Amino acid sequence: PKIHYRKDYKPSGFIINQVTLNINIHDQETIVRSVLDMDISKHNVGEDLVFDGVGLKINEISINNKKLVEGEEYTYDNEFLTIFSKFVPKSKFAFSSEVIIHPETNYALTGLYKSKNIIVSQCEATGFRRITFFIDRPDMMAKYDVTVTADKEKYPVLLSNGDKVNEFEIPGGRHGARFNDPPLKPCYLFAVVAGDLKHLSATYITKYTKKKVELYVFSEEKYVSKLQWALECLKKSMAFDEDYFGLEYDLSRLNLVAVSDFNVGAMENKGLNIFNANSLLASKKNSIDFSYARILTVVGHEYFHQYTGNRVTLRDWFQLTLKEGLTVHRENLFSEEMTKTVTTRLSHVDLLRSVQFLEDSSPLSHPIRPESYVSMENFYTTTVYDKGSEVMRMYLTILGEEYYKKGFDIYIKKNDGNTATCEDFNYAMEQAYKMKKADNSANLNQYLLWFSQSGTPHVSFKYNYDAEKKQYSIHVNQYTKPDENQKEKKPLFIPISVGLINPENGKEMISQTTLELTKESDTFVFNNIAVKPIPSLFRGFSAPVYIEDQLTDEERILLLKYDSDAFVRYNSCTNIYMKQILMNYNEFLKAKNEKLESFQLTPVNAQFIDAIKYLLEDPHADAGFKSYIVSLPQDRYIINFVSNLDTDVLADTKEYIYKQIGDKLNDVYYKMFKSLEAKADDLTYFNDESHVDFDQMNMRTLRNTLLSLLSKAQYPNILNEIIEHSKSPYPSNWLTSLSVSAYFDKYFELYDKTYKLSKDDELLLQEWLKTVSRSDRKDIYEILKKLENEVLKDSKNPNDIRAVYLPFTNNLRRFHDISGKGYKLIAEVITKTDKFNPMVATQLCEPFKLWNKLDTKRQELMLNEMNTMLQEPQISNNLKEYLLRLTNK
Ligand SMILES: O=C(CNc1ccccc1)N[C@@H](C(=O)NO)c1ccc(-c2cc(F)c(F)c(F)c2)cc1
Ligand SMILES: [Mg+2]
Ligand SMILES: [Mg+2]
Ligand SMILES: [Mg+2]
Ligand SMILES: [Mg+2]
Ligand SMILES: [Mg+2]
Ligand SMILES: [Zn+2]
Repeated sequence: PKIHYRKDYKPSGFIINQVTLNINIHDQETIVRSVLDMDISKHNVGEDLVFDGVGLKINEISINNKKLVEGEEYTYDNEFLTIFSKFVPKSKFAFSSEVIIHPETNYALTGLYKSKNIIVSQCEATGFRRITFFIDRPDMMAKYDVTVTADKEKYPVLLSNGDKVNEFEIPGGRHGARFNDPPLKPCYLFAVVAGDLKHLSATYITKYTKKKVELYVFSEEKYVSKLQWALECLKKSMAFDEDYFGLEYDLSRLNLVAVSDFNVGAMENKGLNIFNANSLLASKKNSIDFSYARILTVVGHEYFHQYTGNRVTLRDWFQLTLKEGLTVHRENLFSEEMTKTVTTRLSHVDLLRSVQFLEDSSPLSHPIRPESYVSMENFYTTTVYDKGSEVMRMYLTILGEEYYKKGFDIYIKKNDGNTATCEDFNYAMEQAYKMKKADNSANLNQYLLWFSQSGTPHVSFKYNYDAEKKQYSIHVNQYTKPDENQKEKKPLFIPISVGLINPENGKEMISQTTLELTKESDTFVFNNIAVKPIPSLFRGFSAPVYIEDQLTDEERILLLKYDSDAFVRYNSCTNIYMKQILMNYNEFLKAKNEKLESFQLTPVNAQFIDAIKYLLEDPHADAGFKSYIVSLPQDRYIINFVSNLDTDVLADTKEYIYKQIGDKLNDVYYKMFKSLEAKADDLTYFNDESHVDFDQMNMRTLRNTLLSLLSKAQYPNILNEIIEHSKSPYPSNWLTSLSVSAYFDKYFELYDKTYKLSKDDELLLQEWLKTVSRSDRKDIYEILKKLENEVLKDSKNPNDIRAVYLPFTNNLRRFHDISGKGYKLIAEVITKTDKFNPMVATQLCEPFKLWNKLDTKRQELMLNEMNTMLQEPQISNNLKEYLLRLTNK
């Protein structure tokens, strides 16, 4: 079990200058011939030449056209090809090889594989070595000349990186295409695609050089009608990079390709971006609303990599957050600008503070630049991506837009065409910082701790107001809990975007202000503050921290109603809910523990309920924001605040709070559900795939949230509304009708109706599976067995498996059944999946990430299943390493 250490980075003793590939796809095998034009680097010390090569069948290998002989001159152990140094030339030489691989049976979806009838590659991070021999690491930059051949009837469309420079016929019904890609690239950005693909295309003219760029979007023929939105999103992405960052695409063509079988969302292979079909394809008749934001963000994300990852690439994999954190940040800026809805930023914060905060307080906790790894497939985490994105966003908060753009351009201009490290980016930001502060003594050395220190900081506040002096003080403290990565945690550079709200009229009392907290504690004083303010803290969620605002619920209500910042309003609401949840949770827990025959629960604050009503009834307030305020915080957010969390007690706590609020507001909810119908379900543009209205989609979100609240409440005759909702043309609506009908005897009638609506579109059927999996059904285990027998079967498609099982694992009452039967079920699925796709097997482990935060009985139950999976003799490297880390072995 080889551990790679960040501090051990050393350049290779070799250079690979040119790659010339011939990939010949046949019925039962694929033959890969490769010539590498190589050289000896200045770091060489006479070592053996060792290539990565995993699962390759060697036909021959040669150096300078002399066939090498196994045993005497090289050894191969299915992982490394070692050429003994006595046979390695001392000057420029050619290494060639012919190997056989088998994409048809490559169900792990790394390297070269078959997805339905498409041959497709996935090489990030270390998958190129499953295609041919290489020094498979991103600092080995080379030129590529790639020829693909295949049966012409089965595979008429051939694609790789670069320019297609030849197309030719081959005897026996075959054909070939040659692709030359002269710019240097790392091998993880290599890609090849072969299939019977159909496309949409357009021409984009760049903003400054006025270059014509051909844009192509590809899918299997059945789904070509679902490509239109992706093409629009690509045009939008190109314009945003031009408009915000001044960056234009440099190549003549950009291809996007959807495949059905994909481990993640999409991949930024140079000029040949490859997508999970669920993140590229949509139509209004066959997709839920969520698909439209997903395609926009994933198309944008892969496009933004062309600069932040492709043109400026990574020195080594420890720098992953340099391209992923920065590209997620660029993707989020883009998405916020395109949607023009406050819920876009709120949705990102919601994900961070539930999923990523849980990870950062789990045994898996790591900084955004870890110190070591064993599995590279396990290295791709919400910490590296989403905390990384918040760390890259804090630079923008600190610098402001003008100086951020200046620093970002310094980064691009200095590193374009080269590998880079996190320090290179911090250095570029620091030059901007010196400019903004007007002294070359300023530095961002402390900022680097955001890359090395794991765990979530806690920031807490105390206040003081002197009415006679008109002087206001904010006392701030920061603290990070020690963990396995640092025994002593250092103070970070924390930017705190702040406003001060006048509680009498709701107005801003100071200009835009970002406090720079760089010590364990500091006191920030404001003069000429005419009345005691309510502070608006961490506007926009300006640092990835636990905020302890120390405000009363009365103060939080005033911010919720009258503050200018969407996040602080949403967070104030969140904090009111959390105070209520923790109180009622403890009251329910004590009654359970003490076996009480009677007890009292503290009711929900009536003025809070009044404020929710006030906002809901405001016709000028945002429908998406409204949907957030009527929803309790996510379970995975709540769990960060409770030790030994009893999931039944939490389910009872949530049920009480929702019933308390609904008992007061259900008539408001119903009136709104009806009044929103006309605008929410407007069909004017239903047959225009280019017309996407994020505000309208947010009104549907609000309607479907309200319908869920009313159905759980058994609001009088709400089943009539449910049935009518099932007839809506919009899948978001008619799939909602299935889930909310769970509380009625019509559930299985709607189950069958929506199945019939879904079964003939692959992606819609997966959305149907998720809806079933998520259904609040007491017979959910029996239902899951029915899905297994009738729909899922032995599919190896990750989208199918994830759709059936992951939503169910969020069922607080049923997945965490005290028998442990839910833990048993998902562990059986993980073990079964691990036989053919270890990466996806580790994704299915997600519900176990909180195991040591549950009550002691459920801890034991989860740990038992995890130890059972660890005892499987055939466990993958991925799954073993993951579960060993997660269980603190
Ligand atoms: O789709 C997404 C969504 N985010 C996300 C996914 C997973 C974890 C954390 C964040 N993220 C992609 C990206 O960043 N695209 O730009 C991405 C992610 C992973 C690999 C990859 C694939 C493999 F098959 C591997 F074996 C491997 F090691 C890595 C490729 C692309
Ligand atoms: Mg093999
Ligand atoms: Mg323009
Ligand atoms: Mg995203
Ligand atoms: Mg299928
Ligand atoms: Mg540990
Ligand atoms: Zn990415």
